[PDB]
Amino acid sequence: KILHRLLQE
Amino acid sequence: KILHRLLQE
Amino acid sequence: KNSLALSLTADQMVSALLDAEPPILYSEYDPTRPFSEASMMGLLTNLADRELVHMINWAKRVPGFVDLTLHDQVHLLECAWLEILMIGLVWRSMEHPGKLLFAPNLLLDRNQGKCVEGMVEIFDMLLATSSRFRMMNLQGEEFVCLKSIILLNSGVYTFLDHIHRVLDKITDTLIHLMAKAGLTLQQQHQRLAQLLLILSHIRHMSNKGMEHLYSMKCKNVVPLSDLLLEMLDAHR
Amino acid sequence: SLALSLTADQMVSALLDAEPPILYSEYDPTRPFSEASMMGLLTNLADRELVHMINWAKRVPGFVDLTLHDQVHLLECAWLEILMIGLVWRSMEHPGKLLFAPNLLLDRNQMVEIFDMLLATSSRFRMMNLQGEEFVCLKSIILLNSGVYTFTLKSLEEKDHIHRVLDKITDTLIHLMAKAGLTLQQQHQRLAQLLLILSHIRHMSNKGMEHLYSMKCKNVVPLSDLLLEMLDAHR
Ligand SMILES: CCCCOC(=O)c1ccccc1C(=O)OCc1ccccc1
Ligand SMILES: CCCCOC(=O)c1ccccc1C(=O)OCc1ccccc1
Repeated sequence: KILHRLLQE
Repeated sequence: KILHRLLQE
Repeated sequence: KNSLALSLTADQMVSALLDAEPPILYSEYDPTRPFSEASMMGLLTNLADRELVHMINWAKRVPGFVDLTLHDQVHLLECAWLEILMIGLVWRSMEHPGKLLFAPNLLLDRNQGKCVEGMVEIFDMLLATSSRFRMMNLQGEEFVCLKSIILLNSGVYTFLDHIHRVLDKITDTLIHLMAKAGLTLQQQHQRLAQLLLILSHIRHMSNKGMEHLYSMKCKNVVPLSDLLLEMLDAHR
Repeated sequence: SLALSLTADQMVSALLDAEPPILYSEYDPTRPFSEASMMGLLTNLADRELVHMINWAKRVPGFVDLTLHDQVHLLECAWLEILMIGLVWRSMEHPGKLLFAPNLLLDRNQMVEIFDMLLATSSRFRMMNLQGEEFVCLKSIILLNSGVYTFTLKSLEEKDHIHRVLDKITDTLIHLMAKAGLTLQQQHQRLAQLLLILSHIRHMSNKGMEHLYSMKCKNVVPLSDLLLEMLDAHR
């Protein structure tokens, strides 16, 4: 998920 | 509308 | 021109709301537990149809409601009806963890929601709400205040002062009940917030349930009453 | 959790400091727009605001205390509500108009039902004279509250922390109203007035999510990959 990744960054 | 009528009853 | 509603004391408001309460209705007296889309949706739409009639006559007894024009009464009921059925359902179900008490002779768990396509999701949300109310120890007096708030609030922006003053009057009434129950000032405003936030969730469930009733209408699973169809059609 | 130890003024400061920016749209008054390409302007803008929202959420006290799974879920449920309240807040000083961007101020004539609801909400903010300190509290409440009832005993601990932070934000709202010199009765009335707004915002969001779905199906308005995934989350 894009949101998943952005939240980790 | 039926509601119209029932509100009047 | 001036509404009697605003001149009511907190105790008078509470007694007026308690006395306006509709009765708990029964479903059909069949022993079989609904495990098909058709039978379950038939029982639920039949129940909703009957409860709707009672809801209409309950609404007229909510202080300040009959002081609105008929058109405004129609709009508020059209916008709020499913939220109101749902909060009633959730309230009824509170003392039955894991179950939805549609009627005293119709208590359903999520395993029967698994049946009707696209229903278990709404079923689960309703259960979570019921559980939340139970853990907060929601009182009947608080319940009726919340229900009247839904009636007056849901379609109020889509109008869109009298309703706003009445809404303020109901807020005063909720606080009154909480003080009367012995809560501190901090507990009072915290509890008021907690209850009102749940109204957002109830709105969400109503929106989802409306979608579901629509697909149900289009799939022609079961015939719907003209009343139920018109209440649905209002949400276009 | 440092969140639970903040004072009300510290909460307000943290929230205020964390405010995302207002962005520009690619609108050009000299360029012709169809209903579809005008919608393309708005979805493009929403996409960019989303990126900023995700980073704002990390700065909301308590939010990162949650598992990544739970953070994902809250944002998936609340994103459009958050965009909308931001939009309404911005448009408050522009009767009859929505300010999507400093270079894009629209009236209802220039989806119309949703536009009207948003206008009604802005009108409501004006009626109430909503304060910026109140606005940032409301926005954080949406983030934490909208998805909290749609999530083992381990997963129940997560909900408890959210309810605790929510209570703290209420305390902050009351603090703000008390300092503004409102009576106790007026504090409770206003708190209620503000939270009921959240019901209408949830309503507009549900309505928008369905019109976003039909925009996808018609395939005429360009939608970003992030918007498509967000849309997918709502099934
Ligand atoms: C979505 C069908 C609506 C039918 O209304 C009811 O089943 C109903 C009847 C009596 C009391 C409450 C309800 C109710 O809340 O229905 C909610 C509901 C609707 C569809 C799927 C799950 C729950
Ligand atoms: C953009 C996806 C949501 C569908 O659009 C609407 O529901 C909508 C309709 C009419 C006016 C505004 C909106 C809307 O979503 O406003 C939210 C918004 C906030 C910031 C930037 C763009 C849109």
